[PDB]
Amino acid sequence: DDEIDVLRTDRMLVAQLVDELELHQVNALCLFLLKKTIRNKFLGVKREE
Amino acid sequence: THRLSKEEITIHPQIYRELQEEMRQRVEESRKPTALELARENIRTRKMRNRFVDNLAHDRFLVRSFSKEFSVASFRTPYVDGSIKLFQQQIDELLGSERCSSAVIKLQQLIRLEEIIFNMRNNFSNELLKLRDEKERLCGTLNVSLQRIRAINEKLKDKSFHADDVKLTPEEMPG
Amino acid sequence: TPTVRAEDFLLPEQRQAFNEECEMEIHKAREDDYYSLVHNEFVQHTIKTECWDVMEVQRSKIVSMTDPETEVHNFHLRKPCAQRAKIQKKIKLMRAIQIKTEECFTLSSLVKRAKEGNLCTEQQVCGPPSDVDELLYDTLDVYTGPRATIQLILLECKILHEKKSFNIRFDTLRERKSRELNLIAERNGRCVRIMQQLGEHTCPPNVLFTPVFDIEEDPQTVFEVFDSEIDPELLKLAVKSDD
Amino acid sequence: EVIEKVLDIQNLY
Repeated sequence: DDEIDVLRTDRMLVAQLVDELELHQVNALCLFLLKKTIRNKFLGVKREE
Repeated sequence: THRLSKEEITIHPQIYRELQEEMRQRVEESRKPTALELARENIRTRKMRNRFVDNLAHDRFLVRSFSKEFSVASFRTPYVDGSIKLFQQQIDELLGSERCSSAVIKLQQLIRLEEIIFNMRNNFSNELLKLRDEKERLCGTLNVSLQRIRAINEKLKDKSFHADDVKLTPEEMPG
Repeated sequence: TPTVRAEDFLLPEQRQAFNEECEMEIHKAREDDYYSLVHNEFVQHTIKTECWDVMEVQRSKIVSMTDPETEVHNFHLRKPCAQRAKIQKKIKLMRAIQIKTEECFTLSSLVKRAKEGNLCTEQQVCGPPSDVDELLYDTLDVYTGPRATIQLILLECKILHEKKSFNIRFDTLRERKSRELNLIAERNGRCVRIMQQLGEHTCPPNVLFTPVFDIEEDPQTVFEVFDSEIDPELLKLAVKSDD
Repeated sequence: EVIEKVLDIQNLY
């Protein structure tokens, strides 16, 4: 049971690293958002002019 | 047009009440062999769900654009009642230590973290679903319009390009 | 009188209608319960397939002897879509190639490496090093979508290494407590036999060690019907069966 | 803003 609970702690220890990754996913996601929202708003300003 | 119908013509209420007791006896006779294995079937099914899936508030369906350039999966929102019970049990652990003496607020902090997470991704799920309902109505309109498009195409003999019906993928409808 | 019955008070049309209605009720109740069973099994098969069979690495579980309610599982894995393995192998080889290639435009020239004592609150990995522990990017060279995806799959290979190393030591713990539980069961039987020989038949449950098999530790045990969960009246009905 | 915003998510990534 000592080993079991230490393993439970190591589960948290590993899982803390896991949070980094979906953050990188959102990084790529936001850049993809960027590149075309730029053109969308820019052409909006175009036809408003 | 003026008679008593099938049920009105029945016998006097005490007599008929005896008849409903006998009714009950034969209905429960039908129940006895056939409604029995249903219970054990439910036992098996529900305790599979106990470990697996007995606790979903919202479904992880998939979300696609009509142009289908990307796919996003919705949320499997769970029932957090047991979780928040566990947090208040940690609260009770701390309060029991205090009571034996002669963190807690941090667990309440965890608790309303849990419900704010729950509710924000709940409302996210709700806007997902509303967009899906917009999608199905738009799919019906698209379907009929594109049918008329193919009718014009063949009227033009323009099977070279006729715009075609598009519906939600079963990704979006796991139900 | 008891020889006089509501049936006698009836007229023959009411008798025929009531009898046929209740027999229709009987057959339809029987058949509808039967389909109730049928969709029960169908739902069970659907549940097994979609949850269990879709998973590659299955949801095994630990429960400690002193903590019968605390559980430890090996980590989830779906059966791979072939892009998984194709990616894994092709990317690891061409990513060694990418280590050696030194091609693209680099933004790291502006920044010089320095030191910080603690940075964020501490995190740490377990077990042997991964390959990706040697195979990560730099901090500034990742500024394009495809390189970000390659970093995503590098982190996925990190995910794989951590889940594996965790789960191999997890299963090694499984095997150790398995041999301990086998020997504990044998010793418990020996102690029961000795106590019954001595005449101390009232052995408390605290003397024999806890055989804590949580049913979810081997989750297919949780599939079953536990007829203890059957309603006692339905159990009494089931007793009259001969099989 | 188009140009500088492209550049800003290039730098901040």
